[PDB]
Amino acid sequence: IEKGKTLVIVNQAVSATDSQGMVTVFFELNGQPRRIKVPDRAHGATGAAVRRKAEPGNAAHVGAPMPGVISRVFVSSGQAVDVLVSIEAETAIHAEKDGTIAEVLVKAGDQIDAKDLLAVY
Amino acid sequence: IEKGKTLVIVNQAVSATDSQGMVTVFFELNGQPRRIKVPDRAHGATGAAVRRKAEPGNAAHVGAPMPGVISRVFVSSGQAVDVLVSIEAETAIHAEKDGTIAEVLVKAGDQIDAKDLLAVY
Amino acid sequence: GPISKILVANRSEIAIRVFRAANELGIKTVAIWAEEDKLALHRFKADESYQVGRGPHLRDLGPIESYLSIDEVIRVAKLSGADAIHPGYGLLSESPEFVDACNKAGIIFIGPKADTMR
Ligand SMILES: [Cl-]
Repeated sequence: IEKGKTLVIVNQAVSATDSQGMVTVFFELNGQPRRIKVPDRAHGATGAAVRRKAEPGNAAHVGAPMPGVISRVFVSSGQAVDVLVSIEAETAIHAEKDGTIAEVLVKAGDQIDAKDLLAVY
Repeated sequence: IEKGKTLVIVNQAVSATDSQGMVTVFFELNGQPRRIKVPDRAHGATGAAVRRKAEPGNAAHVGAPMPGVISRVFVSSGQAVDVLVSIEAETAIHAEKDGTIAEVLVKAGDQIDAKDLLAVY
Repeated sequence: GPISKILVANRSEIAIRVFRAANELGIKTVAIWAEEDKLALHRFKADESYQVGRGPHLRDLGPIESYLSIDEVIRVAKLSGADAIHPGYGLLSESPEFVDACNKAGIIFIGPKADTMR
């Protein structure tokens, strides 16, 4: 990348396309694992990164505390401070505030990771 | 399907997902081959059938006379009655009328089939 | 009442030949098929078709044996409501026993009488 800064890069593994149309390339970079996702444009996945993505800031956003698959959705338009979804790994994700939920990005028997956006007030 | 109308169906082969996000299942139905395409929703291809599709009627539409891969695009906004694209299998597809082309659905080193919509006046 | 639904107690080109004549006359057709003939085109050329020779109502009869079963043929004629049977050629077409079974079921045998055959 510059004089005296030589990177060693190895292609360790390439995943199957996932449910979001993304392929993970498992690299080793300077001896350390790095996973990089790109759209599988070759198989028609232009338009893809798919799942948002909670902002740690807002209140507003219901972000997954943990990775898993959603086992039940209990909501789609507004109440309390109540189980919204459950995630199997079952937990049991509760509404933190009073409100009307205006979006449910799941879904599911969907796989999710911590920080994925589950629902929006 | 009804009394006395018994279909014999065999799953012969299932293709890889193609560039349009579609999987072809090659069936034998009553002894005859039938290819059926469905979106690969499992790998993120909800929103898919992709390529239009010329209407044999209109004038208006530039439909592929033959299957192949496009080798060159010569246009993107209007003239004459002129080579618009070529297809390798090179042909050499000419504008049938005077006009301004208002869309080029290719593209390419893209694979296409006869009747695929290439461009719109 | 004139013949309105014919079962062809046969297969392959002769069954098709008879379906064509019957359809041209405005008569309904019924095909039979052994399991081995599950893909045979004659069965898709009739208005309806029914398997012979296999099932809970039996052993499995052989490929040609299924077509020689007077009992199976009569079973499908009754099931489909066929009022006549064309035996084509070969198979049961010169069996007086078969003509007799047709007579007993009230189904017209398309060909000479049993006594004529004997
Ligand atoms: Cl046999």
